[PDB]
Amino acid sequence: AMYGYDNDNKDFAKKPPADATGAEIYLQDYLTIYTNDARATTGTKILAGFPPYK
Amino acid sequence: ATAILRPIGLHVEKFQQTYRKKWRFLTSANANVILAEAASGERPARWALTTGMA
Repeated sequence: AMYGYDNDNKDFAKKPPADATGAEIYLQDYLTIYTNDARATTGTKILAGFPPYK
Repeated sequence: ATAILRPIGLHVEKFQQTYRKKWRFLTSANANVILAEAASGERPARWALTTGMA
């Protein structure tokens, strides 16, 4: 998306170079917190939940 | 020695004119899109990137 395709590529018309146009680039990668899933755990369990990441 | 005649040169008349106009223009905000332009005569095939500045 930033730098476009090669001039010989068939998909060249799809994504114009953002470095040339100055357009925006939609960001799609976001943060995700994790915690253990104790539903299938056998024996002792950790039931702490999510940490207060805020 | 009094001078009855002097080198006054030619009778050249110079005119100056000025022209003023005020225009109001409306320009649309075109998107930056890659367009394919086919080869024709001396013109080779080329990719075209439109821009919104009129």
